Amino acid sequence: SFDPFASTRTFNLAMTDIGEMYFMPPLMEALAQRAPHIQISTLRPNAGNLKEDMESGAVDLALGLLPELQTGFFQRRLFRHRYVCMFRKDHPSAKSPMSLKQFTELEHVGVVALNTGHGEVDGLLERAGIKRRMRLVVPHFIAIGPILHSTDLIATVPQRFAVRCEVPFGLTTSPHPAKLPDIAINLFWHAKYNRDPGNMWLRQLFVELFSE
Amino acid sequence: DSFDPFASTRTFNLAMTDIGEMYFMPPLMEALAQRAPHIQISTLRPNAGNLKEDMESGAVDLALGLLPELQTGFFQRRLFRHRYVCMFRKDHPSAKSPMSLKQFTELEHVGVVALNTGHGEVDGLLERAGIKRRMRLVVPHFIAIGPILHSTDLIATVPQRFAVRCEVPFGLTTSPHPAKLPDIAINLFWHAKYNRDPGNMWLRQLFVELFSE
Repeated sequence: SFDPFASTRTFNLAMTDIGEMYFMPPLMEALAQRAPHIQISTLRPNAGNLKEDMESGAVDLALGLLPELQTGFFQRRLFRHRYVCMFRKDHPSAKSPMSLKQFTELEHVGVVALNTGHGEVDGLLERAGIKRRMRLVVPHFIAIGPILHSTDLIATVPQRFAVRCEVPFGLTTSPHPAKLPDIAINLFWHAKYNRDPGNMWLRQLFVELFSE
Repeated sequence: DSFDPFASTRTFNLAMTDIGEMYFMPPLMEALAQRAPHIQISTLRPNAGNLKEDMESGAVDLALGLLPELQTGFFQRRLFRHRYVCMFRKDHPSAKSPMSLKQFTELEHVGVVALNTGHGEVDGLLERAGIKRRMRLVVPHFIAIGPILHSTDLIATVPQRFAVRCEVPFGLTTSPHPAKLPDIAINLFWHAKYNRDPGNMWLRQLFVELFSE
């Protein structure tokens, strides 16, 4: 059985940096009263062999868009968030909602976001004929907040990311002028642990906390 | 090979960590908008590929961080040293400053693995001092540390330059570290084959000017 309160067990959760920045604060909040003695540890999906690890029990849950997890895996879609345009509050030019015209007038900071749901936007936009001035290109999102705060660069980020960054770095978000598809976040677990007490508990909590 | 900042459309490739990226880029991009408007910057992880072979070939112009691996054939410039500190939210009910070594072991922690970096040697340093922290949460990198501390009572061991980028934005505060940890020497790197490369020298000196304490 599983006693969430008395549990000393450790859960290993695979997620991206966007998902980690979004899920972790609220989860650690909820676990404070529900499961004060358990331990959480996170990894990047790409960090190794997600497939083979979730199956052996090394990874308990995976989060994000993971087309590679098909056979042997259940998935419970949590929500969708769309792409927004982020720039600093007191930007001299930027307006909201930003027009597609100004979007290409301004300079950008682009996240490669290689091998995630967000690495797709770069080609989606260059195929749409939308040419940008990437003054800067970084692999991940850790510095997007600070960079937008000190410059006149604009960025295309997941709306969940802006949720965590708007107030802290004094930024404004705009509905994305481009026709960008929604990015779906799913809850993944292996069939082997479909009826494992612990796994059902944690994944039910994720649903309770983050399901739209 | 001539380099003219005002009209150059060149692309420099910079290797740095998540912390370095967060610390260096904002001031850098702010400076370039006024000095090198048309050049492009691209960052990568030092651990993502063959940094040595990349810097020799010229696919990577500069490297920032610890990088004890780069020795012969690499020029090196010190920028600054900074220490580890305890970071907790400003309205934390227990945490004080300076935090005692006793309280440090009674509060619940959020640890960063920081694998294959200097910041990943911390956990072992504390263990060997007999300090067994309550590791309630462990994450691979630093990105979420700010938000996590903002909404919890967890405390974190973090590089001072990182805490600086987080204190005001996330309503946090720091304490000098109760434990004996060394400080962190952040250096600038460039291969020998580009000591006389004007474009490389130029950007190189901008780092010295902007970042050397």
